[PDB]
Amino acid sequence: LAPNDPYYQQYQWHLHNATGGINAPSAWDVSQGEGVVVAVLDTGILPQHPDLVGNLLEGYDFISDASTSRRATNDRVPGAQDYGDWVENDNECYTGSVAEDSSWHGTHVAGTVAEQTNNGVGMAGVAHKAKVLPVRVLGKCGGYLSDIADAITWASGGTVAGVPANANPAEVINMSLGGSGSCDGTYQDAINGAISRGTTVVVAAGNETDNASKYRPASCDGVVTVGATRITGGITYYSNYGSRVDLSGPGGGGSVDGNPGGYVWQSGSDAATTPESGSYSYMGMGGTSMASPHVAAVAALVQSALIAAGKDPLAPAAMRTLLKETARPFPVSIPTATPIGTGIVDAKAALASALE
Ligand SMILES: [Ca+2]
Repeated sequence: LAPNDPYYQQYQWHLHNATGGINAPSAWDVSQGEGVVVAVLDTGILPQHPDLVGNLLEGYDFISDASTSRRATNDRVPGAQDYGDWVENDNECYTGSVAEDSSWHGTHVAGTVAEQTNNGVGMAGVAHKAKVLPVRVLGKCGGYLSDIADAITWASGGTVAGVPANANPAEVINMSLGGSGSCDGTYQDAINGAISRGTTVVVAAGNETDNASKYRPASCDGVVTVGATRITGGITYYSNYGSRVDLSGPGGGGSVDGNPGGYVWQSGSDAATTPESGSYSYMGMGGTSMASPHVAAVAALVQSALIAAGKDPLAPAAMRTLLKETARPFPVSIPTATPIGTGIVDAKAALASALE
């Protein structure tokens, strides 16, 4: 499939480039992810973005700190509206942090997952007939572990005290987020719970050019940990690495690869603070955050394909095995000391193998 989205051809190398893309055109001949729900645990969403409308569920906001959520209270609430995660001043977050504009990360990630495709608008998305369940866990200066852990439980269809039952438990959770520290019990238990419900958990390796083993949830057991490659198909300058990294997706190499080839391009906003300060747009961003959802979306294409052919969905371990075994080996050598998994997720190869 060569969709008619106006910016797809020039911008979305991560979907269709022969060395650095994930082989989406071919995959899309088989599956677009219809009937599957992917929970995006992130900054929230811009639910009326015209290139996302129709592929979103209401979702929920798990941030239990008014100052982080930018909401009026510490309650968790239905919906996942991103209030904006800007930080106005250096050091507000921790010793040495730099002021930044709102990321709209969750809207960008949600785009990679299921941006409306072949709709004559904007960009394309990978599992563009799936639905995104946005689960807002990140706000100003990031998020709280306890919020993220409950979000995992709920997204996967487990019970959380004080939140209504999730009517739409997700086949796949994407966590484009990370922080220092080997995985704990709190994190590990939530993740184990999701796995036990049949949910594949896909996470970003992190962007510290360091060993993923030192970060969470990258270093958690049972997850698909995703490194980042460039348009060249080689490791990005920032990607984390090490034996925990299962495979890579296109994360974008940044400025060395220029514009557009250095960045992953999806739905977002140019708003510097509140949604209202800007307008709907398409943003180029680079990170293991951008790599993860390519992999998460491929998982969704696979589940969808199976369910369509009467087949059973893969269990989490089988999904990870399939994703790793079918990854395209890197077209540029990866240094021995910085392994980033078996290859670059290959949407078509994953599908072919699952449907054998
Ligand atoms: Ca579109």
